[PDB]
Amino acid sequence: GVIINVKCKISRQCLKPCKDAGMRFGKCMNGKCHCTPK
Repeated sequence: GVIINVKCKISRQCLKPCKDAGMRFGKCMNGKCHCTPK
């Protein structure tokens, strides 16, 4: 999946730009934003 090395203080901060790009999921994991494609 498309994992971004952005500090996920919260999953919503990752998912917002991810689902807008084409990531149906966006979960904060180990410090990275795990954005699974739409």
